[PDB]
Amino acid sequence: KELVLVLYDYQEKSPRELTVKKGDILTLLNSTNKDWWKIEVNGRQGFVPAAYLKKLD
Repeated sequence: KELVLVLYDYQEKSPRELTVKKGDILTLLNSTNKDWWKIEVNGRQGFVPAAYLKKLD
């Protein structure tokens, strides 16, 4: 799976969003929307704004 780094803490604001912490490593599920990426971590799947994320590497 493609690894993604979380740059900054993100707090979920809607039911399909994931709360993530700076430094977390997530798996990328879908990046076809440039603004909101679907990611997976700890058996959960959801969305985080792409501005908080960087593909490794």
